[PDB]
Amino acid sequence: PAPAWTTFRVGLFCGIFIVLNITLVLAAVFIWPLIRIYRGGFLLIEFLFLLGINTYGWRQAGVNHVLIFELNPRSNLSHQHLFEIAGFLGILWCLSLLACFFAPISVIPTYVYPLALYGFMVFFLINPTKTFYYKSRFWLLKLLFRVFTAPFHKVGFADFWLADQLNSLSVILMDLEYMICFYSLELESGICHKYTYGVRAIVQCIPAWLRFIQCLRRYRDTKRAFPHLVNAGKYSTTFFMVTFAALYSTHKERGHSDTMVFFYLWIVFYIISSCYTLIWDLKMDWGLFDKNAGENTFLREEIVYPQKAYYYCAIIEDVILRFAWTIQISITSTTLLPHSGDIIATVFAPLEVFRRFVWNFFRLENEHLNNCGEFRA
Amino acid sequence: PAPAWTTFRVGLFCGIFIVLNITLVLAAVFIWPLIRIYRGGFLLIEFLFLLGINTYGWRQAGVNHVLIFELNPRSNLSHQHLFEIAGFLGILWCLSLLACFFAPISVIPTYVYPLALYGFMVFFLINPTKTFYYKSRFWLLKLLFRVFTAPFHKVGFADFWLADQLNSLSVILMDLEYMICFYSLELESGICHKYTYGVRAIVQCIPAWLRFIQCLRRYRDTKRAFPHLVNAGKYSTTFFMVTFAALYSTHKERGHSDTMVFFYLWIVFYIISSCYTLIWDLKMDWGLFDKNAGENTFLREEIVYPQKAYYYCAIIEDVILRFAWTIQISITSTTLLPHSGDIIATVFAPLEVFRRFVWNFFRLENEHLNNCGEFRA
Ligand SMILES: CCCCC/C=C\C/C=C\CCCCCCCC(=O)O[C@H](COC(=O)CCCCCCCCCCCCCCC)COP(=O)([O-])OCC[N+](C)(C)C
Ligand SMILES: CCCCC/C=C\C/C=C\CCCCCCCC(=O)O[C@H](COC(=O)CCCCCCCCCCCCCCC)COP(=O)([O-])OCC[N+](C)(C)C
Ligand SMILES: CC(C)CCC[C@@H](C)[C@H]1CC[C@H]2[C@@H]3CC=C4C[C@@H](O)CC[C@]4(C)[C@H]3CC[C@]12C
Ligand SMILES: CC(C)CCC[C@@H](C)[C@H]1CC[C@H]2[C@@H]3CC=C4C[C@@H](O)CC[C@]4(C)[C@H]3CC[C@]12C
Repeated sequence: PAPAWTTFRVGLFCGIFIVLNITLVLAAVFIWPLIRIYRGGFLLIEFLFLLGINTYGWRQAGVNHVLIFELNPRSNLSHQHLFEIAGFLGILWCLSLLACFFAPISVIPTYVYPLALYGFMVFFLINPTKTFYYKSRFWLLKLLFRVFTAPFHKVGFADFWLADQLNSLSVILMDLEYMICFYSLELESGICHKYTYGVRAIVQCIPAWLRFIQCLRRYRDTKRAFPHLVNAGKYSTTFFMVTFAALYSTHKERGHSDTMVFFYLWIVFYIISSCYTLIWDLKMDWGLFDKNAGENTFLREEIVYPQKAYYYCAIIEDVILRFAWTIQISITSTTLLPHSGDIIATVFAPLEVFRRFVWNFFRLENEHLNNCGEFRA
Repeated sequence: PAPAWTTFRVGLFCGIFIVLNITLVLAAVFIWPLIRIYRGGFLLIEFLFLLGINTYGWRQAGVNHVLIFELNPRSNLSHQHLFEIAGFLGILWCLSLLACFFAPISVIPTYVYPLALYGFMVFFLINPTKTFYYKSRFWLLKLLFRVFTAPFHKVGFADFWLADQLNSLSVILMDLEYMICFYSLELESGICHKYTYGVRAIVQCIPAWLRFIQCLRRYRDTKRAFPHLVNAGKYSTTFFMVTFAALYSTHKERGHSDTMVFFYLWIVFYIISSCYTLIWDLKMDWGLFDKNAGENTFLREEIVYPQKAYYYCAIIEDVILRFAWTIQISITSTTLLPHSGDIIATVFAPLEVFRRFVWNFFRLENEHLNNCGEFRA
């Protein structure tokens, strides 16, 4: 059981966060792209909350997520701790947004509030002192370093899972790159969003690149072509989508008679990527639609979770949100729809986070039931 | 141990209450005497919070408050439950005050909000359904009924303790009387606050009358003059103070050439009442300044609380706040200081509540250590 003080802190943070959200909504209804700046922080807070929910559900369902992630049996971060961290970060995020909205102090400008929020987040993650979740934070930092140096390090379940999360959090990297461009040029006024370039596509594909190189490393280590090269192609579909969209946009800016062929290539490879990722998540990562399953239709014969309706709704939402996520990657990597691109990305990113949350649920359950990832011996 | 959900609710209520207080302060810095209307609710919430703290401290110190109050051992109200109730009531109070400040709904008039808040509080206290700590609420209702009908019922420790709480919460009754007068006449400008009447003075003396009649009944039952008649005189001192203050102000309104005589008599009786109450609290209720104590100076021989500095600070604060409370009674019951009387009473009432909180601490401690109250055989 979590400490009573931990529960009190979680409740206090949740209440303050709720009232801060209400105040922000009231201020909204009653110089900087604040939406893009704060999208990353909001997505991180939502991901932390959904991670706490994932931990609670795994504990309730009996899934041995601790063993899969190779976490210390003696000390395990509770879902309440994740909720507390998410609530505190959300409170700080809301306070920064309110300060931007109202500008309480004339001497203090607006950019310093988001700058301090993100800087405090980074410092808290890498806080040298052993004060607030130091063990878990150091483990997460090691995992992040391993994931980024994917080819050099052997791929474990934790590395692959974190790389998948990054794939679901590419919006943060996109927003950071856009902010860098805005500072470099804007601060034509809208040159950054008016024109798309290759480095933007590279930043979009970075998570997929990490996953693809991890798959190549796993193929080299295990020498099994089917389990790993197919996943590598699944991740390469994303690169093909991104570069084809970028070419289509570039030739839209200046027609070379190849705009239409690039449009067709982008559409076909977008459909291919959506189908590939959806099928991999539905069959390989989840294990559903198993032949052995006779009691549960379209599911696997053993289902740890209580309701099959959970699995069915997960399938439907996974399909819809996979198509939505590929659409969002296309919109964010390249201009495409300029006027509504930012709005589409903002609406879609939380949906992608929720989809990855459900996917984490079901993938961890399947891995507990069967060694789908083959990480274990 | 309190339920985890109870702790989460306590934290959520505390956070919402804190943010609502911040919003109220910011609105204040940026027809109805709202101060008088809401002082009673604020004092009630503060008393509930301090009572929860008292219960926690009694549990920590080993004081058998359950046995002293003759409460059911199996079923008890944890300090966390009191904190939750206080937080919810404070949230409702803050929402009502904010609604009054902003008048969010044009159709709804201002007077509805405080009326709705107080009606909801009363209904919650007298809720017939078996919900929201129904057993404790019924016990409290029975205790209040017995306390008000003091002479007819034999005095127990709980009755005397609740009567003392009422003595420390006479400001609520004073505010209710002032509101009744305001509705009767105002709804001459400021007629009620400009002048004082005998009914106001009588209302000021209601808790003291209850305590005095309880002491008389205890004297009749026990037949011991010293333990009860001395306390009866202690409670008569406040009657004399209030009566002489009212008489002096009445003579000030209509000169009789004896106003100075009444002023001197009121001052003398105020000093008498302050000294009587302070001496009774320090020597009898707390049992300090005992000759038996060899290792403790100015304190009783046996102390359960970890620090004697607590006892010394309690002595000092009681000394100051008894005079402060007598001044508050004199100012509120009468028109002694019409210009600043309301502010003085508003500042002093929380101080009186805090004094009663410390007094509850030490009185329960002394009763557990020694049967000073003589309520046990
Ligand atoms: C694109 C931008 C960045 C995207 C987001 C990046 C990273 C976050 C993603 C995942 C975090 C890990 C979630 C848990 C997964 C394993 C299951 C589990 O629940 O295991 C947890 C692992 O706890 C964790 O790892 C910590 C959870 C996350 C805490 C968040 C820290 C603050 C971050 C601030 C923002 C940072 C970025 C700056 C702002 C831009 C069990 O904890 P333990 O203490 O037993 O850990 C093991 C420790 N031993 C082995 C020594 C005992
Ligand atoms: C102007 C007048 C304002 C209203 C009156 C003032 C104060 C009311 C609050 C508290 C006084 C009683 C404190 C007793 C302490 C004993 C030690 C202990 O803490 O032990 C607790 C006492 O619990 C209580 O009785 C409840 C304490 C109060 C809880 C809050 C209820 C709502 C109050 C709302 C007031 C609304 C007023 C509106 C304006 C008029 C043990 O709990 P149990 O569950 O064993 O209770 C006994 C139940 N058996 C016997 C069946 C086991
Ligand atoms: C609104 C629709 C489209 C979204 C898809 C349905 C959502 C609500 C479903 C998909 C998977 C479901 C989760 C699957 C497993 C668990 C673990 C269990 O111990 C508690 C419920 C919980 C946490 C479920 C909550 C509901 C859930 C998140
Ligand atoms: C006004 C100045 C000079 C003195 C103020 C002293 C106050 C703050 C002192 C007087 C009695 C003290 C309390 C006495 C007993 C306890 C119980 C213990 O388990 C926790 C601390 C607690 C609750 C103390 C907190 C501090 C306290 C309330």
